[PDB]
Amino acid sequence: VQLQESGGGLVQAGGSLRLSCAASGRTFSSFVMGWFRQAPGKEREFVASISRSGSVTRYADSAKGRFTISKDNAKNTVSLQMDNLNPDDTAVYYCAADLHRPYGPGSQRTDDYDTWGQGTQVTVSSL
Amino acid sequence: VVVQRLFQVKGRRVVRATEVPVSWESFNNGNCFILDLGNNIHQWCGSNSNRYERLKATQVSKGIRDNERSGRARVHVSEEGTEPEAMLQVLGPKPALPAGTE
Repeated sequence: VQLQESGGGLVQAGGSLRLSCAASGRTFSSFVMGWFRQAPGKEREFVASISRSGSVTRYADSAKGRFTISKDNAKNTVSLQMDNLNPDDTAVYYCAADLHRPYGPGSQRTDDYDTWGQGTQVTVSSL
Repeated sequence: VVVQRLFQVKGRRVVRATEVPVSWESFNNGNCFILDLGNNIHQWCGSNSNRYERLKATQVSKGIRDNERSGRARVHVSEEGTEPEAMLQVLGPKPALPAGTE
């Protein structure tokens, strides 16, 4: 119902960041969650998703081997651990929820996600 | 506004899809129900619904999507115990459900 992210910031190339999103408010059950990113001046693009129970995950091509999505079902939180970042990973990162999907991880389509956080900025330098 | 409507799918030799009020008060465990939320179509079948009702439910959901939404709507199948959050956001918490009738 309510999503709030945290953990972004400025990081050196090759560095790591851990984003987290808090699910608060009226929730009646578990639901699908995913992470998207909006590069400066571009559109939102799929990064990773995770199923209601946290048992199944799905990753975009650019995220394979580098990022890990997880969730803590007790706290109602999902996290995106981002390792070995490079400058074109610079974006606002949004956690989104697909409240309609009964099973499986999220799809890679933005329009399947109806609930969105406010986003956390992620800048990857080049020094 | 996006549509919100609920269809009771009930029968055996003859299965009918009847529009009923959008409420858990319309549900029972022996029929299937289609909660049409416009961009999302929820196909829910009671634990005691029969094969004719389940097949009719699948036909009704695809009919709404393909013929009333230009093919551009997701059909989501759930069963008792797997209802998705958006269904509970519309109807409220699930209560006990009565048995269906002949």
